[PDB]
Amino acid sequence: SLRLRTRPWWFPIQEVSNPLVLYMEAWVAERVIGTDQAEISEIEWMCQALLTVDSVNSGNLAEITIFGQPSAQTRMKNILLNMAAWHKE
Amino acid sequence: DLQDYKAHVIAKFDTSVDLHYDSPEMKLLSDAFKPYQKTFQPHTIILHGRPGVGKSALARSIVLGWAQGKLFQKMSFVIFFSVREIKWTEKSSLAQLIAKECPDSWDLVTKIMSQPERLLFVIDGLDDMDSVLQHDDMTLSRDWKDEQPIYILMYSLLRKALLPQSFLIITTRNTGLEKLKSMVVSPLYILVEGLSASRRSQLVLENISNESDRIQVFHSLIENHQLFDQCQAPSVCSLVCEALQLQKKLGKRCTLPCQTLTGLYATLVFHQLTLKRPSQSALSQEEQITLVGLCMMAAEGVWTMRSVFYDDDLKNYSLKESEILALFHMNILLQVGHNSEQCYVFSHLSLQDFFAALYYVLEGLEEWNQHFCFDTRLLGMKRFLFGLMNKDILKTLEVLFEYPVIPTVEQKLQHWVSLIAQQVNGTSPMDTLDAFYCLFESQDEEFVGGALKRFQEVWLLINQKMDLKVSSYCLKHCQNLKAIRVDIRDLLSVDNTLELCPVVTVQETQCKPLLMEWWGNFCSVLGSLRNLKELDLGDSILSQRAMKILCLELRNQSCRIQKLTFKSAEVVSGLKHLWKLLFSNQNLKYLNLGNTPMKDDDMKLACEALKHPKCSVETLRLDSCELTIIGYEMISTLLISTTRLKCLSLAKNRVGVKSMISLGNALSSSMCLLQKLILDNCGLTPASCHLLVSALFSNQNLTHLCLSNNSLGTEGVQQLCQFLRNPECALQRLILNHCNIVDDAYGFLAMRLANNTKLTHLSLTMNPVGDGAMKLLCEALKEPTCYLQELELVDCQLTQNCCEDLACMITTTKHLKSLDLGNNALGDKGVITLCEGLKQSSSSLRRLGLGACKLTSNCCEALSLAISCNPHLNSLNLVKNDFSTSGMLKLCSAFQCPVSNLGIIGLWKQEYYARVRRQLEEVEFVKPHVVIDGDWYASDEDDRNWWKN
Amino acid sequence: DPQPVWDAEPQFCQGFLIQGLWELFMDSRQKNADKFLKPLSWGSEVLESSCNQPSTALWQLERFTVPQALQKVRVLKHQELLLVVAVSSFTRHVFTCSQSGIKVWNLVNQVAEDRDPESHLKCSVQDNKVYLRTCLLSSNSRTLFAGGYNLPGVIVWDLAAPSLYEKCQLPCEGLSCQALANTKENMALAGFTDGTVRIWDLRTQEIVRNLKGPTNSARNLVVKDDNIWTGGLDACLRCWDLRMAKVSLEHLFQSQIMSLAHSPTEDWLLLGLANGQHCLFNSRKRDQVLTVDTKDNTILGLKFSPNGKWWASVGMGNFITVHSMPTGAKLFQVPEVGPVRCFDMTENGRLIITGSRDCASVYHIKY
Repeated sequence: SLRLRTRPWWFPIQEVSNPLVLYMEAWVAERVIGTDQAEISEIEWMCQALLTVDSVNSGNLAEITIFGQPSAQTRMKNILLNMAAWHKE
Repeated sequence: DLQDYKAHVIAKFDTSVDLHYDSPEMKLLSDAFKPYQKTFQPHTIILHGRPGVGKSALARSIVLGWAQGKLFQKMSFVIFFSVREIKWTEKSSLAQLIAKECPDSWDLVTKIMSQPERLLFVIDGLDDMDSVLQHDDMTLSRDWKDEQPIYILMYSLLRKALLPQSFLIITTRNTGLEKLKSMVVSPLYILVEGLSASRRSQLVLENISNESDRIQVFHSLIENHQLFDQCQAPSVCSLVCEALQLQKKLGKRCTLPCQTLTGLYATLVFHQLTLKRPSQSALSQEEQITLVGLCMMAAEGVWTMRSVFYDDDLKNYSLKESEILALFHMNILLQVGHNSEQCYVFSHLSLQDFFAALYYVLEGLEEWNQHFCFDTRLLGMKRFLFGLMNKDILKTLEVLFEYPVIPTVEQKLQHWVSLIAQQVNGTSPMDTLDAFYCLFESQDEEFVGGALKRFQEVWLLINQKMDLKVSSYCLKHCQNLKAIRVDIRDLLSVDNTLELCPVVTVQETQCKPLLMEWWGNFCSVLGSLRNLKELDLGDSILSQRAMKILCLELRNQSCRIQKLTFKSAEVVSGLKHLWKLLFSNQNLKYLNLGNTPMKDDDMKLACEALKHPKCSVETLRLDSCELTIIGYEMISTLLISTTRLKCLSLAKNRVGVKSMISLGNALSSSMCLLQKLILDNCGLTPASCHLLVSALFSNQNLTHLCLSNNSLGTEGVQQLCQFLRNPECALQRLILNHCNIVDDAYGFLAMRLANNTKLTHLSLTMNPVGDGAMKLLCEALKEPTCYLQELELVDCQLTQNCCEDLACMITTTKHLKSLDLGNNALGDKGVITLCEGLKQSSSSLRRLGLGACKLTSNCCEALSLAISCNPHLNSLNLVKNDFSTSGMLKLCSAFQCPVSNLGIIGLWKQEYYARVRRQLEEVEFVKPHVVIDGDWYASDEDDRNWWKN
Repeated sequence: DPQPVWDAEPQFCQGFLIQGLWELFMDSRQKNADKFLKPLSWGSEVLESSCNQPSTALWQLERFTVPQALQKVRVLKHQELLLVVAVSSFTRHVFTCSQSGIKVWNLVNQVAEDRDPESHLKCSVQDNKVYLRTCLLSSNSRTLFAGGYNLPGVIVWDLAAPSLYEKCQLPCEGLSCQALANTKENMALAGFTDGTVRIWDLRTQEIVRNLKGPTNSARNLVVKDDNIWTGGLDACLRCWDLRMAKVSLEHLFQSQIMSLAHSPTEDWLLLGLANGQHCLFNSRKRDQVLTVDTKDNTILGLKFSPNGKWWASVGMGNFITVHSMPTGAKLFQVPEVGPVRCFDMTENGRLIITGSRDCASVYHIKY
């Protein structure tokens, strides 16, 4: 019942208190998010939003939380959905 | 002697056997003191998070783990500080604090010699010290063994000015970071979180009663971010579950609502006092004083940003730990600390906010001061204060205190909500949403009903489902609403998305997503309102199903919306539902469909629907809808057929020769009844214009014709004059804003205007007409047989040579009542010449436009004399001109005269010195009906922008 | 003598309720319509409605708009004589510079008067006595530069990292900065106090070329695709071509040059002289100079619009003026308290910052 995650200095602390949560199959998360962290960090910078993926659930579902102002949240959600749709096809 | 200290710290810190382990989250903390970049290696780490998560336990685990192994090996010494258990007003030294922490004092002298490079400080709780600093100037201590108050010592430690090249770990709160981030040098931030969202959802789900209202209450609780986010702490979730279980067991004898944090907290607190009472009765006099003292202490602590409440603070309000313990028998005001002095903190900050909010309710019940011997941080208190207005809680308070409870702050809250509704240039949507969220917390119809009575116009942005629910709840009581606008950018973009939150479905049989039913409830709320008659979709993106639901709800018999706007929305998918809606809602008579491309079948269905006897649409705007030849043929067939259409717009789409002749054949026929036609920014050529006017020659129905931003030749103007010459023309307003008219065409126009009625408006903006043609125009306007009422010359090329002519025309004219001179370089001599004939007020001119006329501070005396004695003038524009201080003072003194009757003045008042601003304020004070706003063109007494909407 | 009187400009409703609640508490413990500004939502936009126009623009004329007024929304309380400012719209940050350090602010905070910075970057403790002159921010908002008087180089910071720290040095030992610039090819250049302009490779930190002129001729510096424009007290304007590394143009003016600017779209060059006169110069034709305006006081700042249809000026005359591009006609004015020394504008044309004595004021552009 405790998770840690670094916060970049440029991210305001005012926007860390209203996430967006959507669910997806855990089989696609490991191939969309990937293993490296540099690409994820660059996506976070350009979208100006922060995301975390947790797959501790026993089911095939994965939980995604995205932090930022609504427009950035929407844009990052669209990017992730498009990547998932491409990888599923 | 290090082994003895390590054994002592092991013995002292042992309270978590199943909570402290080599978790995957902790190796990040161990590695954090390593160079991420080869150049950079951080020296300060700040752990921030919500109050209820285990940051202090994490720091204690760090200290314990260093004492055994696998956690820290380079750090030779780790020192743990707990600042909320000590007093920071005494004067001491750093050596004394460590000596208190470290039993052996002989180790430190050899320690300081080589340790500063390899040494770690762990400071727990520097959140209560945000108020100790005077914020004026703090003296920096540079070396230890200095007798100074310990807050200065901590200030020097944080600045790397006391013990440099040493590592610091600081545990703090999210809201206590405003003053600390400037002090520390390049820290690293770690965000700590509690239990996950799925675990939280399951825990909430087990405890809900499930007697026929489980789904709605469950969704009301889970989607509320204010409650759901702060429920991260296990203690808060345990409190919520205990309150939910208590309500079900206390079934009928509990009437407090269960959808909000305020209702659940009142349930626990107020029931707890009842168990003390041997029978249902009132509080004793002494216990009332204790409760009031507790509330007042909590409120003062909230205001002063304090959360420790030392012993002397308790004696200020005459409190006692025994009294509070024996009054509640519940976990309130826990005692912490180990030294002689004691500290008392609330079990959770939510309880302190609850009591601080409760203080405002009981403050006026009596004279309580006899028995006492004395913006983010205020969000929770404000939410609790708004929530405590529920009438069910006040009845319990009346039962306990024996007197009726009517707080004074209720009027203040209602007045604040009312101030938002009445604004001069529209209402801010964010304040509207905040007010709606606040009013949703008090599940009271009288309070919410009386707070919302002055809106009359609402702009709303929706990007969450909770927004839909709170807006649906609050909009039911807005009985005076007349216009709304909703912006839903992304909530309804995708048509199909089927997912479930837990491993198993929340409900066994749902058959429909939660979003769709809440959307339908909102749409039915919109369709039930009586006085609302304008709906604008803003910048919404809608799928097929959403638009279908909207249309089916708007088809209802109780919907009286007259105007529908889609000029900035993407609704291409639901056009079939739109067409079916068109001829079943008979109250709709204005449809704006700009920027939505129309295909062949869509246009065919739209025309077929418009031909229906049950359609009552009278205005149809169809600009930027890319049309085809067959579309133009069907438009002509619609025009010739039976319809109730009176206004048609086809702006910003090119028209070909064949389409033009078909349209002209439609217009020339006697079976067409169309009043207004807008044809600006089309593909009109001089040949096409000639053909159009030739076809219109036999028409006797069109009264408004706009032909702006086209190309018109001299033959076209002659044909227009020929069409205007014959009787029974019935043309009232002509607009030609950018068509190029030059030379003789102005002469034909003057010949027509010399003797012509039924033509009252004429706009000639942005045309190259100089003083020569203005001679003819003024000569034509001087005759008594000219009924023109408004003339616009905003961007025509004019100089001061025609100003005497303009003044003579103004003196002699008896019908003109508006004259616009927008971008003409008249100068000061021309303006003085004009004012010579203006000051006598020989005519009924009521609107003069003198913006951007290049006026210095030389004509100010003549202007002031002209407008000092001129009762007829009502409006005046003076923007984009240079006025000195003396000229502005003269203008203001002329404004203050009791003879002038100016109603609208166009000035930006934020461009003048303080004295001129004071004079303007005095002018506004003397005459209360004067509006001083720079947006001069936003005032329309008559329909002037009929061709721009 | 004309002394403007400052008032609490924003007066929001959210602060109104909080202030109203505070007086009730004390008033209880004693015995013993209003006009509100629209908040800057998310630090991005204001959510207002635009102004009306007498007519409608052409179909091809869509994105070419001009402002009408300015509205003050916040004051940032630096505590020293302000010298430079930067706006950073994509990341929503502000940089204010004085002689003793740089303070960073975030626009998300909803406060009428800001006094707590995000950070305080200083370099004075490093040496005995050092003063700062200028600072510069890149186009992609990922690097910061700063130069001064007694420094050993120009300091480079990284803004895309999880932490804020120093990155490079770019050595220039015995010189005073007075000017900074950046270019697309990944190099930086600065023009010192003896007419020297030096170019460093931003990644390798190596000196590429040196350009020498007369004394005080490098006060102003403007870069383009392959040209470098300079001008200072010597009342001359010169152009250097990087490929041939020698002057190309030389023009005489009647007074000292105090500022320079370039249009993002067209091929114009803007000059500000020491007697209040503006000038326009075609960068490509280089035919002749035409004067557009005149003022009593000198000019210390100049900047073009993102679409290149207007510009704004500051000086020593207690005023900020906005002019139109085709001809140079003045649009409006806004007064201040003292000599305005700096200002900056965003990339979406929504906000403008301005610092006169020791406080930086942020305005909202109304279209």
